[PDB]
Order: sequence, then structure tokens, then C-alpha cells
Amino acid sequence: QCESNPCLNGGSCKDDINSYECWCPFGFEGKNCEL
Amino acid sequence: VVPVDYHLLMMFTKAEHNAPLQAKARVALSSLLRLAKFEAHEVLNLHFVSEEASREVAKALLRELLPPAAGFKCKVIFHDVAVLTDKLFPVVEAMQKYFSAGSGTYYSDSIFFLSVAMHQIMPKEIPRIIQLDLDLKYKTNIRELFEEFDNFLPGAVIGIAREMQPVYRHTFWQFRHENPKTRVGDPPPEGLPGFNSGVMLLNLEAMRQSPLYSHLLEPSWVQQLADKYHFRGHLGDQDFFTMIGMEHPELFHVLDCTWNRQLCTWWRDHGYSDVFQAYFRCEGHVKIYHGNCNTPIPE
Ligand SMILES: *[C@@H]1O[C@H](CO)[C@@H](O)[C@H](O[C@H]2OC[C@@H](O)[C@H](O)[C@H]2O)[C@H]1O
Repeated sequence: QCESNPCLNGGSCKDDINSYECWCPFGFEGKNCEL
Repeated sequence: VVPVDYHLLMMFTKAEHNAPLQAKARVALSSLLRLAKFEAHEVLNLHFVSEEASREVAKALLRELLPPAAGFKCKVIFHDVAVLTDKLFPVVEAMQKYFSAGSGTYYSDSIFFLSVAMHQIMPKEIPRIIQLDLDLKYKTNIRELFEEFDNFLPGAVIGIAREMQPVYRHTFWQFRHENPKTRVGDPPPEGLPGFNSGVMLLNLEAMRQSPLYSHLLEPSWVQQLADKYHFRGHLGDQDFFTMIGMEHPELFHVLDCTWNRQLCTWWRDHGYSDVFQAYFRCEGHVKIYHGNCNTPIPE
């Protein structure tokens, strides 16, 4: 399995090879919406 | 007396040297069997999908638990994950790229779509089967779930409970963005939060016999809907049923939340604190707990 992509864009797995941006759900920031 | 068969199916692969999985299997099967009750002429069929090592593990667990306290007739059947994989692949190949982790089309992902083409995999003698996850805990006699087949409306092929996290609010973001007034991804009671695959009443006869269902299996239909919904997933059957469930809710008999009370709260802590409750709320006498995302089930 993979870990869900916390980003709203790109593939379903986090660190989608074909993604460069990460649009986070409201309230979150970072390359994996950490803080 | 005329013998009546009841069929259950559970995935049980990679179980060797996997104590966490064996413990879940233990929790699921012990509660199932302790609480199950069937008439004299009725036989409970337990189908397990396993590779050879997990078959041996399942047998050792099963002899410890059979025969059941209630004394009813119980038959154990194993199916080869590699045999089922090859049978599924032609049917299931085209949907893998949308619903598998991550890209694109791997044999090892095919089995996670078993339920979508189960009517083509099981012998035609089996008219209905209930597929169950091994991270459940039964709180009632499973025989009672079978009567939900009777509540299927014309045209419905599958019985399934809603997804209780906003994972699909998240998944459908772009479609939601382009359609402000959509119920796709909204919480109950009026929204469509998608489905959870933990408990599925697969009416194989209705699936075989549905012109609509059969069309949705075709590569170009899968592709058309995935594009319309901008849908990407990694949860397999769950993601496919969820998607076609948005287009064609007629196909699904929605089970009450107490038949699959999910306990995973992973999405609460990942951007959905506000709305989480609206999705997660389930009230009534719980019939089955689903300790999903490795969430311990209460006792
Ligand atoms: C996103 O990834 C996380 C971390 O691996 C998973 O735990 C999530 O799955 C959980 O939420 C959605 C439910 O439908 C799953 O049964 C549950 O494991 C996944 O969406």
C-alpha cells in the first residue's frame, strides 16, 4: 500500500512522482502539509 | 431436508510472519463464530483467498476455532490468489491505473479488485456472497446480515455501507471545485460520502444480470467516469464502487452504518477537523465494528 497524499492535487499516494506542487487542505502548510 | 448454503469471503494473504494480521484474523473469526447461529440444514461456507503459506496459517487458526460452539455445519474453502489474479486481470486491468497505488498496472494490485468481478470468478452455483475484511469484530449473528439481500431495490446489485471519513471529500476536490452544488463527497444524510469496502453483500446473480453494471466494467466507461470525476485512488474496489456509486446510486443498497462502524480517524488529523464529525457520526446498536487503519477495536 501507499500513504495517502495529503495534497489536494496529483496522484492518490504521497510523493507522487508526477507532482511538483502541493495544495494543502485549509489550515496546513509544507511539502506534505505538516504544520 | 433441503440444504441451504451461506457464503462468506475474506482476503488472507501475506499472513506468515505477520503477527498483526494474524491477530486481526483471530479477532474477526473468533467473534464471527462465537456469535453465529444457523438452522440444522444450513451450512456456513468460509472462502479464503490466500497464497500457500497463509493457507497453512489460516488452517492452524481455524482448527483452534472449529467446530463452532453453536454446532452448525461449517465448510472451509481456499482460493489461490495467483489463480484469481489471472482471472481478474482481463476484466480489471483498465481500472487499475485510477484506483491502485499508484501507477500503474501491476499484477499485485489486481486482487484488490476481486469484488468488482466476483460474479465472473465464483462458480455460477453461488448466487450471493458476503465479502468481509479481517479487521472486523462481529457483535451479532452474521446470519442476520444475509436478510439485507431482501431489501435490495430493483436494479441494485451490491449492498455496502458509507465511508465514515471525509477521504472522498478530499478525493473529489477538483470535481467539487467545478461543481459547487454537488452532493458528491458531502457527508450524510443528504450528501454522498462514498463507500467503505469492509462489508459487501455481493449479489452475483444481479451483477451478472445487470446490463448497466456490465457496461460500467468496460474500459471506456471506467475511463469516461474517472475523467468526469478527476478521480485518483489507491483503495481499489472501494474506490471503483464509490465512483460508479456517484453516477449510478441505483446499483447500491446502502447498509446502515451499524453494519460497518469504521473507527479510523486518520483523516480527522489531515485537514478535516471541522467536518469530520458529520461523516463519522454513527448511532444505533452496533452490529459490526471495523478497526480500519490499524485502529484497536474496543471491548
Ligand atoms: C489514506 O492514507 C492513510 C495512511 O496510510 C490511510 O490510513 C487512509 O485509509 C483510511 O481512511 C480511509 C478508509 O476508507 C480506510 O479504510 C482507512 O484505512 C487512506 O485514505
